[PDB]
Amino acid sequence: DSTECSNLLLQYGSFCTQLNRALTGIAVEQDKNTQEVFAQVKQIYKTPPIKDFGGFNFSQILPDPSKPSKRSFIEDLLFNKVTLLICAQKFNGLTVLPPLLTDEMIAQYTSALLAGTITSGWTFGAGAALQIPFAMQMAYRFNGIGVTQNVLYENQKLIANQFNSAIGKIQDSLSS
Amino acid sequence: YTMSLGAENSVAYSNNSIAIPTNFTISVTTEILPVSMTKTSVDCTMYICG
Amino acid sequence: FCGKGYHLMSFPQSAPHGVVFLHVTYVPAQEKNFTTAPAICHDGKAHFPREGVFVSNGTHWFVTQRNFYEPQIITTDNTFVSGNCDVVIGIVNNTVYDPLQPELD
Amino acid sequence: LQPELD
Ligand SMILES: *[C@@H]1O[C@H](CO)[C@@H](O[C@@H]2O[C@H](CO)[C@@H](O)[C@H](O)[C@H]2NC(C)=O)[C@H](O)[C@H]1NC(C)=O
Ligand SMILES: *[C@@H]1O[C@H](CO)[C@@H](O[C@@H]2O[C@H](CO)[C@@H](O)[C@H](O)[C@H]2NC(C)=O)[C@H](O)[C@H]1NC(C)=O
Ligand SMILES: *[C@@H]1O[C@H](CO)[C@@H](O)[C@H](O)[C@H]1NC(C)=O
Ligand SMILES: *[C@@H]1O[C@H](CO)[C@@H](O)[C@H](O)[C@H]1NC(C)=O
Ligand SMILES: *[C@@H]1O[C@H](CO)[C@@H](O)[C@H](O)[C@H]1NC(C)=O
Ligand SMILES: *[C@@H]1O[C@H](CO)[C@@H](O)[C@H](O)[C@H]1NC(C)=O
Repeated sequence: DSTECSNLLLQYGSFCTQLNRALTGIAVEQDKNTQEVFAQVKQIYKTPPIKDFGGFNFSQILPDPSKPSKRSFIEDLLFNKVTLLICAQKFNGLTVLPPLLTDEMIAQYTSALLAGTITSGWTFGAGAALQIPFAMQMAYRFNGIGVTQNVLYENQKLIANQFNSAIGKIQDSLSS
Repeated sequence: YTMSLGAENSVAYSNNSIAIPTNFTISVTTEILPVSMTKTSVDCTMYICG
Repeated sequence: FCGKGYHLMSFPQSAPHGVVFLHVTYVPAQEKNFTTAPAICHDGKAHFPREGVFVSNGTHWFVTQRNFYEPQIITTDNTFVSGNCDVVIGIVNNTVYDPLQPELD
Repeated sequence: LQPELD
């Protein structure tokens, strides 16, 4: 608050203007990073009420639909597994400025993408989203990695088991 | 106002139902990139000193 | 990466410090709502599409390209066998045409 | 195929 200092300081540029350019940089990054999750779905796709996803019990990666926090269970873990004085920082003269988007908004988009992918063929990335049974959608992926698409269906239960188990092991592992 | 995230809807998923496109349109679209700044230089004995 | 939607090609155009890319990309537009069978069951042989997806308007099943509706009759020439129908989750019974038979004269 | 043609 020193007046006399504030007079002596009348000799230089207001260089924290340039800091603010980084800050909006960060904000547009925070958009850009997930514009595919955001902008490339201007359609906010909801998950369907149906859950007949070929036996692939991926429930825990969806938003927890009952909860106020619309995060996934796993997202809720992740949010807690990060170890998340600011009021002193403020009065000392240093100020955080809040995110442009809340984690609820962000998680709503993440939900939108989980939904789009599972509900629909990847043409939703081309905007012309199309429904498709999830099994078919995976069979094309196998053909994409040069495995003949009969092999998925011939073993679909085994894949679904393996998948569910692996997701299991992940969220177990995310306990530490 | 509290901004809207987008347009809410849902894809009509079902364990048997496909959609396939019919008529199509060629998008033409522009993407833009910078390739150089302007080249500059500073003799200290002009800038720092006259 | 090269524009949005399925990329065909791009052209450069110069700019005072940069480049403009015109991207030519395919976008599918109008569409339909149908049932897809995961595979077709024939005389015990499962059949699978050599390239596409099985679709139906309800009267009959047709195999089509993935990205533009253009049905053709499901046949040996365009489907391949892979073991018995019983293994598939939800296979559907149909004929498979085969072109050979008019040649048997 | 020849077995088929017979
Ligand atoms: C795809 O869409 C285009 C655009 O509507 C169709 O072209 C139209 O065809 C009608 C009848 O020939 C004309 O009256 C319109 O003027 C055309 N519009 C334009 C801008 O070309 C085209 O026929 C459609 N094709 C199919 C088979 O879907
Ligand atoms: C269409 O497919 C179904 C299921 O594969 C067939 O149902 C079987 O029919 C045989 C012969 O009657 C029975 O012995 C089996 O017990 C049936 N299985 C089931 C799941 O019900 C049905 O026959 C097929 N139709 C034709 C014309 O082939
Ligand atoms: C998915 O798995 C969880 C954890 O076992 C279980 O509670 C839930 O009932 C399962 N749901 C279905 C339909 O698979
Ligand atoms: C496809 O089905 C959904 C669900 O009924 C419906 O809302 C949509 O209008 C349908 N579109 C067409 C053109 O068939
Ligand atoms: C379905 O396609 C077949 C083959 O052309 C045609 O004969 C039939 O009339 C069509 N029916 C409907 C309801 O589209
Ligand atoms: C799709 O779901 C319905 C309702 O559960 C069921 O009757 C039908 O058999 C299912 N078909 C397949 C093979 O997924």
